Amino acid sequence: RFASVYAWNRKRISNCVADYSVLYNLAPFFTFKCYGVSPTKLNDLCFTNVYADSFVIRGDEVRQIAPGQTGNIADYNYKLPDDFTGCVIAWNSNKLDSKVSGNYNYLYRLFRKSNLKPFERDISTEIYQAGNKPCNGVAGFNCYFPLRSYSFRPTYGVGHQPYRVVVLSFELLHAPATVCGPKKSTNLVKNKCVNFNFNGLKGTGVLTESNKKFLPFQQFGRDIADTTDAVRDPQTLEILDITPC
Amino acid sequence: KVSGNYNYLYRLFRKSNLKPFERDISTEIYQAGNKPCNGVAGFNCYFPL
Amino acid sequence: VQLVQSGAEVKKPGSSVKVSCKASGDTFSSYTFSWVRQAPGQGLEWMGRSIPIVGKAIYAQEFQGRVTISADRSTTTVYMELSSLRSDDTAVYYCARDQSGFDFFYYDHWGQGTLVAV
Amino acid sequence: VQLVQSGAEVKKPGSSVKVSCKASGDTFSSYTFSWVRQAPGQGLEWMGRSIPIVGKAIYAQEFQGRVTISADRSTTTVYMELSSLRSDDTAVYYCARDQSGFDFFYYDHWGQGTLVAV
Amino acid sequence: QSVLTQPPSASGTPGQRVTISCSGSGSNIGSNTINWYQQLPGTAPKVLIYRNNERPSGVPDRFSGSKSGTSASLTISGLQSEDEAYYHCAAWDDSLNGPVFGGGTKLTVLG
Amino acid sequence: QSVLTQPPSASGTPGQRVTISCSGSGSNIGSNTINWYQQLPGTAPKVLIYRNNERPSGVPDRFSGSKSGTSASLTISGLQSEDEAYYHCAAWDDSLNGPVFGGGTKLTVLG
Amino acid sequence: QCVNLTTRTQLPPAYTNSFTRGVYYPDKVFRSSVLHSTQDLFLPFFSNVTWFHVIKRFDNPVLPFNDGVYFASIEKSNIIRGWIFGTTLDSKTQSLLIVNNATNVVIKVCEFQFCNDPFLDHKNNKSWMESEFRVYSSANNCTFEYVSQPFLMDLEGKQGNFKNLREFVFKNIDGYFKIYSKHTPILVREPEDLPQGFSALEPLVDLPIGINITRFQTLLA
Ligand SMILES: *[C@@H]1O[C@H](CO)[C@@H](O[C@@H]2O[C@H](CO)[C@@H](O)[C@H](O)[C@H]2NC(C)=O)[C@H](O)[C@H]1NC(C)=O
Ligand SMILES: *[C@@H]1O[C@H](CO)[C@@H](O)[C@H](O)[C@H]1NC(C)=O
Ligand SMILES: *[C@@H]1O[C@H](CO)[C@@H](O)[C@H](O)[C@H]1NC(C)=O
Ligand SMILES: *[C@@H]1O[C@H](CO)[C@@H](O)[C@H](O)[C@H]1NC(C)=O
Ligand SMILES: *[C@@H]1O[C@H](CO)[C@@H](O)[C@H](O)[C@H]1NC(C)=O
Repeated sequence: RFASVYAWNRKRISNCVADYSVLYNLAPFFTFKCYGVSPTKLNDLCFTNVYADSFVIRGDEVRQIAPGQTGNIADYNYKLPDDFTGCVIAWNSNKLDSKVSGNYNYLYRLFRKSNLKPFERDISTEIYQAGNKPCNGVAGFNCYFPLRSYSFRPTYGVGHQPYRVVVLSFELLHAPATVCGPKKSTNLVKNKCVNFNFNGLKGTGVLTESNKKFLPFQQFGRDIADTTDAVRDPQTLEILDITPC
Repeated sequence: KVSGNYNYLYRLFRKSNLKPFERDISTEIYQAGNKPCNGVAGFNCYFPL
Repeated sequence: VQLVQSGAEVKKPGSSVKVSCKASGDTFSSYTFSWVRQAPGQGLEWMGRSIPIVGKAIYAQEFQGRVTISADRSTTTVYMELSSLRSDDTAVYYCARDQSGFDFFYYDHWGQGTLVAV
Repeated sequence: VQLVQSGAEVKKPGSSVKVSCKASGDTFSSYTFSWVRQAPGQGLEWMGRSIPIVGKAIYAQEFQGRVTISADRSTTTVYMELSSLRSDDTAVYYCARDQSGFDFFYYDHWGQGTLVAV
Repeated sequence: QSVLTQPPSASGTPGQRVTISCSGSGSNIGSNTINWYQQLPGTAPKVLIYRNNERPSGVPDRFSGSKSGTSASLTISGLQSEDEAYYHCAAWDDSLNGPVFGGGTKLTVLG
Repeated sequence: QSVLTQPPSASGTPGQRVTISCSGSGSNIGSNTINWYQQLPGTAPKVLIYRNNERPSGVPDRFSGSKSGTSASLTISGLQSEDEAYYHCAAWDDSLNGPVFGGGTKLTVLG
Repeated sequence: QCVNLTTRTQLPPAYTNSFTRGVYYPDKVFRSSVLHSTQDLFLPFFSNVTWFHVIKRFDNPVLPFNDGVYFASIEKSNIIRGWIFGTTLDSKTQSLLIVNNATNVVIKVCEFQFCNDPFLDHKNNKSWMESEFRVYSSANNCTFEYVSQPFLMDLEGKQGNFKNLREFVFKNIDGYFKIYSKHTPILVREPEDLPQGFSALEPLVDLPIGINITRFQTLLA
């Protein structure tokens, strides 16, 4: 179950490596267009903070999710900044979210005093007074409930099905990175002149078994000439021995 | 113009970088997903323009 | 789920009947108590459902809005007033759970019921 | 610039309509047809605007879907498919060349039209 | 009065498989699911079967159900004396836009 | 239904000058020029006045149009036999991000 | 929950001559049989260090923080639990939380409204027990969360034979809080002053906390 559109939740993504393969693998993911960054290169970047907003919207309201879009849901329930960085993913959930009888779960704003700024939070659902005279107590004349329940029935046509949407908003390396893309996988080669790039430590030479001992903390060995000569393989704790060709 | 020009295009997806002064042009679909695709734009492969 | 219901009531035509169905063991703000009436020695007859929030309620074609329902999330009670009464209104009124998945439609667990004789 | 649309089409409501207009003696890649709805003896109404390259298109603000675009440059033809037909769909499709400026916007000419009865 | 029609009484010996039939309309039974509910005399009606294939309460395995077009069948096997109860068939219809219930079958068990 | 409010019908004898007024909004008429289209009955629509100051293909200079605020008026001085036509207003709209159209006004030739 | 204990007894601070302690591994680098000159933050040899003894004692003074500190505690009961690197402790400025009660080492910077003087000391009179886990009241906007394995602790509180000596050095450079640690449960003598000899300080962990720190408090049981 995802949070309501008016009750969108902001999930923290940090201190982890985000693999977008499964994000890029699931078939029903159709509306996947990204603006700030290329969608195919999220798996090799470092981001200090990422936000997740999961909710379900109707098909006739998908167009209002793009940044700077103005409409009904985009003005009274949830709005995106004009300089939004990231993108969103929309996929069908008619079989799952919509009951056989049809769910009436999601409530969206109808009447609001003024438009809402992007990423603002509002939870109060006080009734809206239509007329000049304020209305208090119960709903009635000159005051109607500003919330309407979504009707997602199996007999509804295309565009009226529950389409789950997750919003991915993040910065672009503006702080100590907490979310980084997975690093490329290559196999170790021993006793061969290679252009090794251990954790970014570029170099060239042949690597053999090293009888030198590293403490569990120590990572790189240095010689009198003040250059690297031994590296610890991330996959295998065995210590290599860098020497030029 | 008032109606909104769209004649100018620019690539987004490519196999790799290109050397300076590359003067060749393709409308071929770009395969980004592991599974190969052919014909028109589909899943895991989208138009690079 | 326990569906506490009001006692049996007898009321003349046009007097109107107020039936209360109580909630226990669960918050009432996101759950609905759909209402159906069964004629004694006869099948169930659908009446409708009410949502505690917003206040929108679905009724049946026969009622044409003659019945009203009030449901407040704090009181955790569904109140049904028939308004119009007749000999056919003599029935046992049963309130039922609505399965799960925000728990709105279908009838999952009926209440003890209240017999109204007109 | 001559645009040749399909003939009179009669379709059952809730069905799908396939209608195409052809490009003749012109650069179809540098020409676009923005389809316009036209009720007989009534005001025009824009449906959509597309481009042959890439295939990007924009549809009516009122309808998120309803009508799907397709364009074939080899046959220099534009195809429009309408779904969930209703009685209000009894009207004509007029296409439209797009003035100047590589012909991606504005209206200059129209195809003979395609009358559809639903 | 009910859109769905049920027999007025069903009788059978204990331990015998008894079938309860319900007839409606294509837009009522033939379009979506049918549901069988068992009400004990004087108690709250309890959902015996739902979605035409499974049981909501984990009711015993002897209470099976099937839906063929506008017809609904509820087959009960290993009949017991406590099974004598009201059986009701209900379905959602778009013509009335909601649930509608049947006339009820009074399953009775003899000696 | 049309955002641009055109009269539904109009009349005019040959030789006289008649105006047809279409009104919209400031985002589509006050912020954009209006385009006047003519359409002989039974035939494809053409373009009569565009950019409010020019004719697309040497169209009779007797035709004219004016725009002020959120209103536009087509004035033609030279009514003639085949001037019976439907006349439409078209303008881009940022709120709808699309070409909003008028309801169409029929100019007839009186006897 | 905390209590305004007050009734604080205080003694004048002591001073000791730090002979040699306070040398760590300068970086993530291994070298063998060489002499290396490094310009970094250190503790000068034969320096002056402040000595605090807590018995009938309620002494948790706020310590002026400045670009890395050296903290060496000799004990057996493991009264010293952790530290809080918070400038206001009023739940408007994000505050550090360095606590390892039994096995969870919770690290978080968040708006914390702590008590008058957060003590975990008071629970069930003389009998020792963990207490006052509710040092703060609310945590509204917490950015960083971290958990790790516990250090070498001591169960409950044991008086006498302070074999344990835990020596740490803290620094915060380029938004990275680095802690360099050593744990020697080897003090065969009465406590008195600091011992003599060398001790390598292996770095323990580094976290990208980022926030500036100017003062803090030492959390003890
Ligand atoms: C000559 O240059 C052209 C472009 O300047 C090359 O065409 C590209 O070939 C690659 C590899 O097949 C494609 O991925 C590109 O899409 C092509 N560009 C265009 C615009 O189609 C061509 O391969 C080069 N030929 C040689 C022999 O190097
Ligand atoms: C102690 O009392 C002061 C003054 O009332 C108050 O500000 C503070 O929060 C109290 N602290 C505790 C631990 O109750
Ligand atoms: C600093 O250390 C010297 C060394 O004995 C000592 O005499 C002096 O009192 C110390 N100063 C302070 C302020 O502790
Ligand atoms: C540490 O957390 C674990 C898991 O919640 C818990 O079992 C353990 O008791 C905690 N340590 C404490 C509270 O001493
Ligand atoms: C020990 O602490 C508990 C919890 O605060 C309290 O209920 C109990 O009375 C205390 N007992 C003693 C011995 O003080």
